[PDB]
Order: sequence, then C-alpha cells, then structure tokens
Amino acid sequence: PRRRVIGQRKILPDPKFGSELLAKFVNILMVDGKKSTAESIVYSALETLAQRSGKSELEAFEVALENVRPTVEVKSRRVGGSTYQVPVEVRPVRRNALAMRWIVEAARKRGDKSMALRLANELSDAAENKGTAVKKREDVHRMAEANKAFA
Amino acid sequence: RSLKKGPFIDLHLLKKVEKAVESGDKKPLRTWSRRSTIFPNMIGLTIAVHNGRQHVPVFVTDEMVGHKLGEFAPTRTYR
Amino acid sequence: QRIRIRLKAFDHRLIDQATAEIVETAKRTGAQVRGPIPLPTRKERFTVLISPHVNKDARDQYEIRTHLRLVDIVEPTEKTVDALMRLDLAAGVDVQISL
Amino acid sequence: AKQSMKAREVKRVALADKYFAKRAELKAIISDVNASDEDRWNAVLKLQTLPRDSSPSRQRNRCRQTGRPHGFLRKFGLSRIKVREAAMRGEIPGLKKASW
Amino acid sequence: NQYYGTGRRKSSAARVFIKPGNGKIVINQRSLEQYFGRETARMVVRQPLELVDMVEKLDLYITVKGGGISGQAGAIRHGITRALMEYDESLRSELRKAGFVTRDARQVERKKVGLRKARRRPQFSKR
Amino acid sequence: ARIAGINIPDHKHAVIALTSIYGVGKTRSKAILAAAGIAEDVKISELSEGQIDTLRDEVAKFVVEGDLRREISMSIKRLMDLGCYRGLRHRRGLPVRGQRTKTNARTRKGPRKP
RNA sequence: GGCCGGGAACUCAAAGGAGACUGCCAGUGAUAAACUGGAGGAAGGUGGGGAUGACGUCAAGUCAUCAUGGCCCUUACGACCAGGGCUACACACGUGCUACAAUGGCGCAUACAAAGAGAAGCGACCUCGCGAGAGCAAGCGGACCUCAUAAAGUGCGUCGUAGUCCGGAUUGGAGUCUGCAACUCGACUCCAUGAAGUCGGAAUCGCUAGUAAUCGUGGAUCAGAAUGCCACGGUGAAUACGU
Repeated sequence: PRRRVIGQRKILPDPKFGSELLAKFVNILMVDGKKSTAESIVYSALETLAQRSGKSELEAFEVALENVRPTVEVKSRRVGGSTYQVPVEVRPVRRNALAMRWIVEAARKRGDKSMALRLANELSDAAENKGTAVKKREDVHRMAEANKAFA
Repeated sequence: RSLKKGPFIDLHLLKKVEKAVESGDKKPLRTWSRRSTIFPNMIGLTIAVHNGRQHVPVFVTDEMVGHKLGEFAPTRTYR
Repeated sequence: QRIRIRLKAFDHRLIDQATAEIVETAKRTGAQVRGPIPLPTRKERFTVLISPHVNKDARDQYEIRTHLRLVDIVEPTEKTVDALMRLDLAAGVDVQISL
Repeated sequence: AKQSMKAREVKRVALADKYFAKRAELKAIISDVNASDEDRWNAVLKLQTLPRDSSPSRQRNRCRQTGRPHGFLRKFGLSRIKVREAAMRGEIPGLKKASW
Repeated sequence: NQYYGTGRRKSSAARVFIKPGNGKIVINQRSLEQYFGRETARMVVRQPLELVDMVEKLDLYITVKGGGISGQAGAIRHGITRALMEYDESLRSELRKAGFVTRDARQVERKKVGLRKARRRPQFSKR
Repeated sequence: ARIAGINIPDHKHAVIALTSIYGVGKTRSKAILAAAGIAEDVKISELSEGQIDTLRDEVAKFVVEGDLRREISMSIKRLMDLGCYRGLRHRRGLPVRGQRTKTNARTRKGPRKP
C-alpha cells in the first residue's frame, strides 16, 4: 500500500508433527475452505514418501525443497519507453513460498490416479533433481543470467 | 384436471350440443368457449371457435376426443 | 388458585411503570407475588424503496420493537382480585389476566 | 388510480361477501369422497352459474389513500411512498429507522 | 472442591468444572475422542494443560452448546484457561504470554443493500 | 451376451450392463434382477446359461427396442396429422412445452444461421 | 429422561450501572503540536460494523403514486362485457444458474447452528399410496405448540480415466394440487429418452480478514407461481518488496 505497515498473522503448527512449514503447505494446497481433505492428502503423501527413502518425513520434505528454492529473479521496468528485465535477489520467506507454489502446481498437472500419488511422485522427482518444478527453477535462473547488464 | 373432479365443460355449450343432436340437422355452432373438453357425443358436428378476431370452423372427428376446443384454432400470425 | 398477568408495550419505560404499579397494588392488599420476569423482545423489520421511479438501490429500513413482561400472584384474596379488576393503567400498554 | 377501478374493487368485495356460504357448501359437495357420483356432476355444473366476481381471487390489494396496485404492505394497508411519509411525520407508533 | 470457568467463541458457550486427580475429560456425557473426531480440535482442547504441566493431575467436566467444531473447541480452551487461573493464580503470566487469556472477538459481517455479500459487488460494465 | 437382439457388455456389473437396452433404466434393471434372483454386483462373464435364460424371460415382460420405437413414432405422427398446436410445433421444429423463443431454444433449433 | 421433590450456583433472558482518556513509563522534537516503542488490561491509540450526504453541478429522472399553471375530448380521448395480446423469433448485447469430473459420482449410518413466521393461519401422532399427496383429527395468538430432518463433515464399500456409474437440455406415456377455469400460458411427482460440453480468441470484473471461495437455512409480495431481492449462520485461505 501507500502509507501502511502490515504485521504478521499467527499460524498454528501441524497436529501430527510440530512445524509451521507443513501448516503453510497444507494452506497452499487447500481449496474452498476444506482443510481436512488437504491434511489427509498431505499425510498420505508423506507416508508413501518415507518408505521410498528410509528417512523421516520432515527430512525428505526439506531435501525436496532445497532443490527448488530460487535465488534471483527478474522484475519489469519501463522508463525509457521500453520493457527491461532487472535482476533482483529473493528473500527467504519468498524463496519458501515460491518453492511450495511451484511444487503444488507441478503436481496438479501430472497424470497419475490420485492426488496423493501425484504429490508423492513429484516430491521424489524433486529430491532426485527431475520434474517441472526444477525445470522452472532452471528457466528463472537462465533469464536472470541473460540480463546481468541491467543490474 | 384431477380425475376425481371429472371433465370440464360449459353448461350453455352442453345444452346447445344436446339440442342440435336431438333436433337432427345443424349449421355451424358458434362459440367463444376454448376451455371446454370434446365429448364423444360431438362427432360429426361443426363448431366455430373464437380466436380473437374470427370464428374458425372445426369438423369434429373421433381422434379429437379428450382435447380442449382451443387447440384447433391458432391465435398468432407468422410467416 | 393462581393469577397470571401478561403485559405488552412499544416502550419499556411505560412497561416498567405499569409493572411496578401492579406489584405495589398486589403487595399492599395482602398477597404474595413472584417478581416480574423479562421475556424475549420481538423485532419486526421492513425495507422500502425511497424513489418514486427507478433507482433500485437507495432503500430505507425500519423496525418495531415489542416488549413483554409476566407477573404471577400465588395466594390471592377476594379484595385483592377485585382491586386488580378495578384498576386502570397507562394508555399504551396491553394487559391480559388469566385466572 | 382512476375513479372507476376503486368502484370495481368495492363491487367485488360486496359480491364476495354476499355469496360466501353457497360456494362453501357446493365445494364441500364436490370435494367430499363417497358422494353420489351424480350430485358431484350437478354441483360442478351449478358452481359456474354464480357471478364471477364472487370468487375471492378476483380481488387486488390497493393502497387506501391513492389506489396504487404495486408495492403493497399488509401490516399498514398502504404503499411504500405513503408508509414513508407517515413514518417520517411520526404517525405510526413504534416505527423508526433501524441499524444493527 | 471445584473450580469453574466460562468460555466463549464465535457463537458457542462453554461451562468447565475442574477437580484434582487422575486426568479424565468428559464432554456432554462423552469422551474427548468420541466427541471430537478432529486432531486439530483435540490439540486445541489440550494445549493449556500441556503448557502448564498438569495433564495427569486434574479431572475435567465440561458442557458446551452453539456454533460448530472449531468454535466449540476454542470456547473450551478459553474456559479451561480461566478455571486454571482460578485454581492457581500464578500461571496468569505464562498463559497471557501464550495468548490464551484473550477473547477472540471475530464475528460474521452483515449483508448490505446493493451487494451480493458483505463485501462482494456485482459485475460492472462501461458500455 | 445376447439378450434382446443385441450384445451387452461382459466386464461390467449386471445392474449397469442391463441399461444398454432401449427401454430399461436403473429402476427396471433393479426390478428385473430382484425377480430373477441374482445379485447386482456380479459381472456378466461370471454367470451361466440357465441364469442368462432366466434374465431373458424376465426382460421379455416389457416393451423394448423396435416395438417401443414404433410406438413413439406413431405417437408423434398422430399429432402431426391431427394438426393441433403441438403438431404444428413438431413440424415447425420449435419447442413444444411452452418455453421461450426470443433467446435460447438452441436444442430444438440448432446452431445459429446468419 | 431435568422424568419427580427440590435449588438460585452456572448458561440464558432484559432493565440500572462500570470500563479506554495518549490516562501511566522511556526516547525523539522548537523549553511545542505530535510521533516510534513498553506495562497492566477482555479490548489501545477512529477496538470492528451501521445510520448520518456541506455551497453547488448535469434545463439529470419522475405530469403513469400523489398534487398542480396552461392546452385538449364530452352520444367520446368518458362507462360496461366475452375472447385474444403483453410469453412472437432469421438475428445482436447486459446480468445470472448448472456443468465439463477422482480435492469426484453412487449406497449404507452418524455429529455440531443462527435468525424468522403463524386463526379465511401454522397442521403434529396414526392409517392408506413407489411418490407428488389423501383421510381422521391434538396443540398454539405462542422462551410452552407447529413450520423443522441443517448441509458441507466423519466411518465403511464400489466405480478406475471412459463422452464414463461425469452432465441432465429436449421429447413420449401416466398422474397430483391451487383455483369458477391450467389449449394459447402454472408448479410438482413416477416410468422411459439421454443433446451440447474434455476448462473457453481479442477484451474484461470482484476482493486486504472471520474478507474472498464453498455449504446449507428464513422472510416480503402472494389462491397458486424464484436460478431474482432482502436477512441468517457453518468451514475458512493467498499476498502487500514498493509508488
């Protein structure tokens, strides 16, 4: 806004584990105010992912996120009558938010049967450095690299 | 319309039909009553039904029984 | 026996005045009463268009409130009942007596 | 509203009040089950000879000060415009502008 | 001896009585797991006893009415906080810092004339 | 399996499979299976010749396929020949049950013609 | 079983009161007005939402609510009646409802609300009908009786990516109720039928929090006739670096 200071809203932690990251992930997955459905889907997905890797659900989740977090991006400027792409850094909260959004968006487009299966497959591919989310990170970094002259 | 109520007819139309049948020969019967049912005792007569401007002649046959008199006289003109 | 009085009005100061009057007249005549009990108020609502011709927004909204009270008399006497029947209160309250 | 429409309404109310009982009796005959199966027919043929304006469904509510056929309220017997005028003048007990 | 608390949230009201010993919870003549089938509701109802380490030292008798699952759980939490305050009177600082002492005064916003909802407008066109 | 002059799918449940006949819906299908004594979630490929013949005998009690088609065609032709309001609508190609025509009516009209 | 004797504690009902004022603490600033932060507190700096519309602008809208200057018609531009029309249909535009599906469709059984209306009215229990309904008849001018059974949710089964166990336009047969009267032109029920449609070109709209999105419930007009309008509650987000 123009003359405002916006505080932070309090977010409850997860009921099974105790993380706020997982709560934010549930929130980004939910549709139409149906939180129980999203919780069920996420718990099923994490359960199926833990067996494929023999490590804890939280550790697998963090491993998946660390390969999707971005570092730099491009904004649009127009002062000389033309559109320029200006590279900027990304701050941590935005890094996490963008990673989560890209993971869910990639999962929804897959062709497996159930949403839990789609999410599990997408997370495993991300942990191995494959999939549309990782391709998106690559594209963003490429565009930011091709414009370092305007920094 | 409910079956426990019987069919609906106008009293004056019923009386006119009875008189025509009993007295034999008839010329067309003029009527403004488009909401009346067609009874079996009308077969063979000619009823002229109102449509807003004119009276349209309907020669009653046995496939028309049970319908209302107004379904054989359209009200709107279109080409 | 037992007597029940129901009072209704559009104005709560009027209703309270009348209730206190009834309580005092019952207590002075040698009886016992069970104090007035407030009962839920009724709110009726209306909504109208305020232009003689087409402007579908631009409405007004009105309300009428109906206040209600109940009083009970437990051990009456002939003089008390006659005194109650021979009384008149303000001209905006409705009183109903059940024996 | 024209002066003839109000007269029409008055006539309708009069006839509907005049013929109230006859109609109720005939309708009870027609409706009641286990009737003669011929009295029903006769009552059906008799109900339609009474005047048309004796059916209470031929009546239309109107404002009691102007005759308007639209925007009627039943508690007040008036239309919206007259309701508002009286309310602002203070001629309807208990009524006032509301907020919540 | 008993200790009492009253709690309120969106449209719900909750009465709570607490006594010492052998932690058992009864709500509307049923157990916690039978009444609330939601893990979020269970966690909310249990938060303050976990905060102040008295989970297995107090019996709780509770009644509630109005609202829905989340509102009832929140009202119960408020009531338990107040009852614990009555019981001890030195846990107020910790409960306040946790945030359980505040009444959450968020209600539903009314519908307004000319709008489809409290804040939603109909579609607009220039031409 | 051939039932009423047609083949019906063999990998579905019976209650779904029997609706491939023209004139048999969900309710009639349930009635047929109840009268024949076969469960509803049994595949048609897990049955026997005697059971299939029982089904044939039960299905024979309704009007289906060609007979029903002839019935409907005669129904419509009657009105068209009689020349009532409904018949005129039928042979003009417009709605019959009193729907609007200023807009819509595209299921009976077809796509637009400029 | 709040069923019964009782009790006046609590939830709730509705009348009188208390409370929030930059009042207290530190720093900044002109020995100011104010500003950033902290304590206690249910709530903090306009705590949230309503009502409340300055002098004037557009010869803006309304002589068909009503009233009114000037014109105009009086065996007619004024009465009365039955039938028809305002519902037409090659086409163009605005506002909405239902969908194109596994965060789903269908079957069984099981929690948790708020706010309203009712005597030419609201119509329980029981019997008959697959059903819309019908028959006989208590109670209530109502914190007591009735409308009235919340839904999304949760548990257990099945469907396995197909124009399908997705969608429900059209059309044929058989009925119910209101009403003198349902052809033109009503709403609803049963059996059968089973269209377009797989997320929408150039444009373009709403919303900063108990909001958007999604789920049900009530009223006015009213013999009958809402996907519109006016109200009520359940679940419940994302984001704001900056001009």
